[PDB]
Amino acid sequence: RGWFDILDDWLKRDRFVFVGWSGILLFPCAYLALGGWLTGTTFVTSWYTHGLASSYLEGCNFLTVAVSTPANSMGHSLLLLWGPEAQGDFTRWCQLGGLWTFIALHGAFGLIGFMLRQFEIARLVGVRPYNAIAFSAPIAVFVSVFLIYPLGQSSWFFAPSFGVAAIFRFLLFFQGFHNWTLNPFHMMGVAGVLGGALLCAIHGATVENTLFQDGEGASTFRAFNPTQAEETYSMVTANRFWSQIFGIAFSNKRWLHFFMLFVPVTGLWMSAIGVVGLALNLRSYDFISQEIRAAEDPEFETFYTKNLLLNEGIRAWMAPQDQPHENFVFPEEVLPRGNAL
Amino acid sequence: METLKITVYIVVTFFVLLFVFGFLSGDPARNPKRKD
Amino acid sequence: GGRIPLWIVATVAGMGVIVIVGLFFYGAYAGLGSSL
Amino acid sequence: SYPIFTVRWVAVHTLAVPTIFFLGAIAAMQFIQR
Amino acid sequence: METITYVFIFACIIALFFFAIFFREPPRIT
Amino acid sequence: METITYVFIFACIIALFFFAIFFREPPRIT
Amino acid sequence: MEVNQLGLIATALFVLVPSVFLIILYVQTESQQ
Amino acid sequence: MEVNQLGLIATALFVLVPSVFLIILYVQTESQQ
Amino acid sequence: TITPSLKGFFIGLLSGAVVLGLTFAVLIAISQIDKVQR
Amino acid sequence: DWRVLVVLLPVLLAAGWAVRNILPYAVKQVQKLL
Amino acid sequence: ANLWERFCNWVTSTDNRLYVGWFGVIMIPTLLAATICFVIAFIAAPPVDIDGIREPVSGSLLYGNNIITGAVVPSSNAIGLHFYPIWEAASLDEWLYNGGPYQLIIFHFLLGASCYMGRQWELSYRLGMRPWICVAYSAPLASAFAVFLIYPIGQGSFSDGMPLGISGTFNFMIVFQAEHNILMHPFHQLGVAGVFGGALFCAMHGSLVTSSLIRETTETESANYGYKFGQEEETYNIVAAHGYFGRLIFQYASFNNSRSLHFFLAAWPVVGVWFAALGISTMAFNLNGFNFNHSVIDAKGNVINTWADIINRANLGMEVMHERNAHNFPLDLA
Amino acid sequence: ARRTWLGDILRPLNSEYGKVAPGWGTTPLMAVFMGLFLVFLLIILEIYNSTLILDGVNVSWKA
Amino acid sequence: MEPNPNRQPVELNRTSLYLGLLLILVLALLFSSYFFN
Amino acid sequence: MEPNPNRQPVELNRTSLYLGLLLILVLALLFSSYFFN
Amino acid sequence: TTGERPFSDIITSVRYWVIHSITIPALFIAGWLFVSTGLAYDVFGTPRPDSYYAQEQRSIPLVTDRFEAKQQVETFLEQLK
Ligand code: CLA
Ligand code: CLA
Ligand SMILES: CC(C)=CCC/C(C)=C/CC/C(C)=C/CC/C(C)=C/CC/C(C)=C/CC/C(C)=C/CC/C(C)=C/CC/C(C)=C/CC/C(C)=C/CC1=CC(=O)C(C)=C(C)C1=O
Ligand SMILES: CC(C)=CCC/C(C)=C/CC/C(C)=C/CC/C(C)=C/CC/C(C)=C/CC/C(C)=C/CC/C(C)=C/CC/C(C)=C/CC/C(C)=C/CC1=CC(=O)C(C)=C(C)C1=O
Ligand SMILES: CCCCCCCCCCCCCCCC(=O)OC[C@H](COP(=O)(O)OC[C@@H](O)CO)OC(=O)CCCCCCCCCCCCCCC
Ligand SMILES: CC1=C(/C=C/C(C)=C/C=C/C(C)=C/C=C/C=C(C)/C=C/C=C(C)/C=C/C2=C(C)CCCC2(C)C)C(C)(C)CCC1
Ligand SMILES: CCCCCCCCCCCCO[C@@H]1O[C@H](CO)[C@@H](O[C@H]2O[C@H](CO)[C@@H](O)[C@H](O)[C@H]2O)[C@H](O)[C@H]1O
Ligand SMILES: CCCCCCCCCCCCO[C@@H]1O[C@H](CO)[C@@H](O[C@H]2O[C@H](CO)[C@@H](O)[C@H](O)[C@H]2O)[C@H](O)[C@H]1O
Ligand SMILES: CCCCCCCCCCCCO[C@@H]1O[C@H](CO)[C@@H](O[C@H]2O[C@H](CO)[C@@H](O)[C@H](O)[C@H]2O)[C@H](O)[C@H]1O
Ligand code: OEX
Ligand SMILES: [Cl-]
Ligand SMILES: [Cl-]
Ligand SMILES: [Fe+2]
Ligand SMILES: [Mg+2]
Repeated sequence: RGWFDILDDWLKRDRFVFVGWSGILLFPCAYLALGGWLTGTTFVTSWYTHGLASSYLEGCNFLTVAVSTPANSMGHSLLLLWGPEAQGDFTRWCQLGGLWTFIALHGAFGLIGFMLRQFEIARLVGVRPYNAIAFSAPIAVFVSVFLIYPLGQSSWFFAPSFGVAAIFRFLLFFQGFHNWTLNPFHMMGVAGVLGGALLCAIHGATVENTLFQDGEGASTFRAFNPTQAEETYSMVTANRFWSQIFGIAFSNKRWLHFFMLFVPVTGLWMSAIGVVGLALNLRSYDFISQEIRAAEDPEFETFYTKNLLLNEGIRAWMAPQDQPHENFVFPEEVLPRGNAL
Repeated sequence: METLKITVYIVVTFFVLLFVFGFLSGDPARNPKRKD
Repeated sequence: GGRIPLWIVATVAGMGVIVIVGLFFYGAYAGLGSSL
Repeated sequence: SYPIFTVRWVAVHTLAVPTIFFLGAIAAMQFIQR
Repeated sequence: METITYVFIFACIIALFFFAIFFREPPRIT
Repeated sequence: METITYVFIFACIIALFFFAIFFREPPRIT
Repeated sequence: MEVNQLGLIATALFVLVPSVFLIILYVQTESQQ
Repeated sequence: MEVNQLGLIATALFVLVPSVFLIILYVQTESQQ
Repeated sequence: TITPSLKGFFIGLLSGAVVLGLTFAVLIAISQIDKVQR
Repeated sequence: DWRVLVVLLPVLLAAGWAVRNILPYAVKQVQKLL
Repeated sequence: ANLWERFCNWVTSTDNRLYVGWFGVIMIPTLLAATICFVIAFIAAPPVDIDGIREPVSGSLLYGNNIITGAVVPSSNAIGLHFYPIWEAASLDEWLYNGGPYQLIIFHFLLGASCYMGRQWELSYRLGMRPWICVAYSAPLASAFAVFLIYPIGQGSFSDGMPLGISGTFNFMIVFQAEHNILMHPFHQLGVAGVFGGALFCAMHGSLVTSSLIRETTETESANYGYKFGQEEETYNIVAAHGYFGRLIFQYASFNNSRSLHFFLAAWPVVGVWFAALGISTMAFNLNGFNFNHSVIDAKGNVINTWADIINRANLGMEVMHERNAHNFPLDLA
Repeated sequence: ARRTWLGDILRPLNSEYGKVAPGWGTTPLMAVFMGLFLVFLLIILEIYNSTLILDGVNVSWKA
Repeated sequence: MEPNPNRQPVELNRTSLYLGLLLILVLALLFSSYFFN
Repeated sequence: MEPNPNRQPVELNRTSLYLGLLLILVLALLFSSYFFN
Repeated sequence: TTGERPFSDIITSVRYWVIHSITIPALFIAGWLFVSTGLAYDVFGTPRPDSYYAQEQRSIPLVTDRFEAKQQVETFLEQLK
């Protein structure tokens, strides 16, 4: 019972918001990430890094505000406030996009603090640490998208800017430049997300519709008691319903709930790997056999060749303003267009 | 083409008739509790 | 302890939220960001 | 009988104090003209 | 060979559906 | 690929010799 | 179509290798007492 | 050398298909009581 | 020599140590004052 | 810059007013903990 | 018992391995028709003049496509919303050129999938269950109606419905963003919060239950063997799971009622996907996402770009390139 | 178990399983080295990053 | 030589066979287009 | 339904595994040149 | 149940609202003045509606040099007068 054990006593007190040792990392890093985002979206411009207004103070709404990435000439600079770019000037640091790296780094260490908190509480309450393990998927996504992706690219400029429309641009950029929908790792991510949402909806509806009558109310929530040993719904009835509707059904509740962990976690991990490839421009952009055939046969058309024409439109129309460090002047006659439009 | 049209119409009518007459065949009573 | 009833608190707090968000939607049509 | 300043008090005020400051700032922004 | 491959895998999936539904390990109440 | 194939099969045969000699089912007097 | 010359064997082994791994493990499970 | 384009998969399946058939049968024999 | 970014490094190192040192001194002090009842 | 006084003027006059109403009860919480 | 009573007893029989039922007597032939025509058309259909401009798009595997690029192509723009069964065509060759299979597949599928919803009510009625699983399935079913039927009706053509293929799906998405700015529509954003939230809550509920499983097994066995099918005791400790999750966030953010928990698991993805379906279905009548193009203006009048203007630049590139031979006049009005 | 010539030589090197030093031991020394290692990693990170620029250290292929 | 006591029997139930074969075949259905390119 | 009584366990001893794998691999070593041609 | 006072008890008490009917409007008015006095532009460097461009400038003042970026912004700001 030295000073360490006395400090360990206080950090793990049963209070309203648990602290723990992880709370030393989680709480300041998460609050600065959140507070940095709310600060930038309320007050900070993107005029010098992107040529964009991006705060409420400039006139943007909630959908259009962002803490935008630094200028492409920053490279992968950490953009520390005391670093050689800002040199301690907070105002210049904000104008250089120093808030973006502030949010991304405090957010990264905050996420590390959150998984440590999951591990710490699970160890203290005596449960298995599967919630910490499932949280590795959001960590893999944040690390691949906001860190590994721009680190493979020219600068932090091409990471997502922390904002709603800014994120939508990032989606459209990945379509037009990376053809990211064609990527099988993204497709595995889509199956994990939509499968997990299916599993969320299907499991919740099945439980709620195979409930045992454990009370007289027509509003059935009161008939559950948190200390009951018994199942509140009929696994046998649920199993027979789905076996006859759909052909298969869960018969093991433990496997069912593991599969609910597995599906969206595996999906997000799969999507992270595809983005790691896109950090190097290792895209699933084309199918070579279709390109050889289309180049020699001008009647050969698929939805895939149609999507590449859309991709070429996206690149030529968006690049001069989306990449204003390149100083793209595309004269109007060079622009790919269809007839009339 | 006319012969296909008459076949498909006959087939569709047959299955719609089974659905309608089937749900008219005392459907509320076909349940495990109140078989009234 | 319990001097102002909580339904009064919730109603006034819920109305001030409406007023402030309502001002935000008003500001979408006036001044900066309104396109005029 | 209960205390007044806890960790929960700090956690509440680190969010609520800047939030009310920001809402006042954003309300003022609705009256700026170009 | 490509078309054969894609149809083959598809046919194996559909066969797997048949065995997974009609030759499943029967859920047993115990 | 041809040379790889022929060497692969050869190496699998030589591996099989190893298991057939040193990991044989032991002949037991009974 | 001018497809990858190794694509057929890459697909065939991608199926057959882990499929037979599961078949081995399943059948030896059923033969247990 | 300009070899048969199907020769590699023909060889790979000629090995792997009856080899795994024997591996399945052997391993389920060992797992018997 | 000590370049400006080397001075910036020492400022960033010291500022971090101050933030770590003040926090741990506050957390230790509160822990010693409000102990557990065993 | 005169404006840093103006922005902090209601923040100051709120804290000192809140700590005026809470000082008879903030001392009693400090006393039983001490 | 006459033959009709014997037949009705079989149709609604709870002892059939797959439940037939009265919705099933419609679901079974329509889905079989839609499936069979889909597999055939995906493998072997000739190219389809989807845009009505004598420019046929190859959808099938035999005509060049792979699994990703293949599609059953939507019917010709010259057809519009006209009903095009096989017997309307002068030949099967004409039916295939004009995208006949697409109309056959989607009409049979939407009829069958509607009956799949009714079949879900029907069996729950026969099994004595509560009836609202079919309400949860109404969320994906409405989405299917949105992309295959409601969006063609508003735009005036089945040529604008979602193609039955992976790359054709992506083509539908990109063109939809170009014309409707769906990302800036709050019903799609609510839809995203539904599926992201659904995936989060799936992983959350899965991990929390797995984290609190009661020890019934040794180290050398799967923990799933600790649960027996039809056992009466619950297989995890919900009080321990609430004790964890109520300390991860705070106590009142965590469910201690499993019925309230599982209703929230049903309600969050379903309502969000309902809103996503109403996103597509109301963008069908061209009430589009939020337009903030040139919303921020300086003191002189210079447009100050935002991220919304950058989205618009991407949307313009999709707009000018899509169906690059199909437009003769300067507005894309449908 | 099988005694071997090499096994008997290596025996003292696998004899003190579970042997610990009392209490905190050399933990405060270890934390000092971890702190120095963390600072070392930050130095080499910021040199490579161009955040820390030193005289005579041109972080480029030109060298 | 005496048997190794650390040995354990291995299992894979039928549902796990069906799940794995579903996973392998669907992954092959997904990736085969990219393997052919 | 009652089990089928005609069912019998199947065996393949290790020597039969080695013999069969020898036969398959040598047949492949022989025929592969002709498969490649 | 962790010892702190319940939130329903606090926000319904008169002493909470005696304190907070001053503190809550004071923080709101302080935020209002942070914008209305113009301090938010000076602290954050955000352009006012008349200071995005010079009067005949059509070009965006994009930062193009990493280590002279602080000087480029300052130069861009001196170009506005
Ligand atoms: C757990 C809390 C925590 C963590 C992990 C971080 C982490 C970070 N902060 Mg944040 N920060 C925090 C709390 C935290 N912060 C708090 C509470 C505030 C408000 C005061 C801030 C305000 C802040 C600002 C304004 C900035 C950061 C920045 C950073 C990043 C760089 C920091 C650095 O390089 O210093 C290095 C210091 C250390 C690694 C400490 C070393 C300790 C060793 C082991 C002991 C040796 C020290 C030695 C004795 C010192 C002697 C000096 C002498 C030699 C001259 C890093 C991600 C920067 C950033 O976000 O970039 C964009 C930045 O600009 N922080
Ligand atoms: C069918 C539609 C569909 C679906 C279901 C998905 C699904 C996905 N997309 Mg894809 N996308 C699609 C279509 C779709 N996409 C299309 C058509 C395109 C255009 C090509 C894209 C372009 C695209 C891009 C560019 C990216 C994705 C990514 C993803 C993955 C995101 C996972 C995630 O939740 O990150 C959300 C973020 C996290 C999980 C990180 C951690 C977040 C922390 C934990 C949040 C903390 C919040 C904090 C407490 C406070 C918040 C305060 C609040 C007020 C803001 C997921 C697999 C991403 C990806 O692949 O990542 C690897 C990605 O970068 N998509
Ligand atoms: C030649 C021809 C015709 C070609 C075919 C054409 C064509 C286009 C083919 C499609 C190709 C295709 C399928 C590609 C998609 C491939 C794809 C993207 C792969 C994803 C692979 C991958 C590993 C992804 C990682 C993420 C992941 C693991 C996802 C899995 C998602 C998944 C399967 C979710 C489960 C969905 C599902 C329907 C489950 C229902 C479960 C069910 C029975 C619940 C019922 C139930 C609920 C209860 O609550 C209780 C209590 C009980 C008891 C109960 O029972
Ligand atoms: C260096 C320095 C200064 C250090 C000092 C650090 C220090 C010690 C400080 C302590 C003081 C303190 C705490 C400071 C505060 C700082 C501060 C305010 C930090 C900001 C942190 C921040 C960003 C906030 C966190 C945001 C957050 C996580 C909130 C979201 C909450 C949340 C999602 C709530 C809704 C929950 C919801 C209903 C989802 C349900 C999910 C779900 C379906 C689960 C399934 C499920 C649920 C169950 O329930 C049970 C049962 C089971 C079975 C089950 O399936
Ligand atoms: C009650 C069960 C209902 C099921 C709950 C599941 C859905 C819950 C919805 C989400 C929460 C909604 C609000 C609850 C609504 C509700 O049920 O209220 C009840 C709850 C407690 O009420 P009282 O405090 O009156 O009751 C205390 C009891 O002891 C009564 O004596 O209120 C709150 O917790 C207020 C929330 C303020 C939040 C302060 C947070 C401080 C910051 C903490 C953030 C840090 C943690 C982050 C870790 C990284
Ligand atoms: C960055 C930085 C920092 C920090 C700061 C911070 C931390 C801040 C915070 C801040 C904050 C913390 C703020 C707040 C804000 C708030 C707000 C802005 C709010 C709003 C709200 C609203 C608007 C609401 C709405 C809604 C929702 C959401 C849902 C439901 C419905 C309703 C409508 C109600 C420092 C200095 C350290 C350093 C340098 C840098
Ligand atoms: C769309 C074309 C038809 C339009 C129909 C509009 C008029 C509807 C009245 C037609 C007759 C319906 O009348 C219905 O017929 C069936 C068929 O035998 C009767 O007979 C039924 O008896 C019981 C009902 O409990 C069932 O178990 C049994 O299988 C069935 O034979 C129903 O008891 C009677 O209610
Ligand atoms: C690419 C090529 C792939 C080819 C695939 C090869 C398929 C080979 C199928 C072999 C199947 C053997 O089938 C399996 O036989 C064993 C015994 O042999 C049976 O096992 C049965 O007998 C054994 C021994 O008496 C008992 O221990 C066991 O409890 C009992 O079930 C299994 O119940 C049956 O499932
Ligand atoms: C192309 C891919 C090919 C991949 C090849 C896959 C190799 C897989 C090897 C699996 C080997 C399993 O190995 C086999 O395990 C079983 C149980 O599992 C053991 O079986 C043992 O336990 C069982 C069950 O308790 C007893 O009935 C049996 O008498 C005993 O020997 C066998 O003695 C061992 O030989
Ligand atoms: O078809 Mn299919 O996409 Ca509906 O917009 Mn008009 O048209 Mn065409 O153009 Mn844009
Ligand atoms: Cl197109
Ligand atoms: Cl036109
Ligand atoms: Fe559950
Ligand atoms: Mg305005």
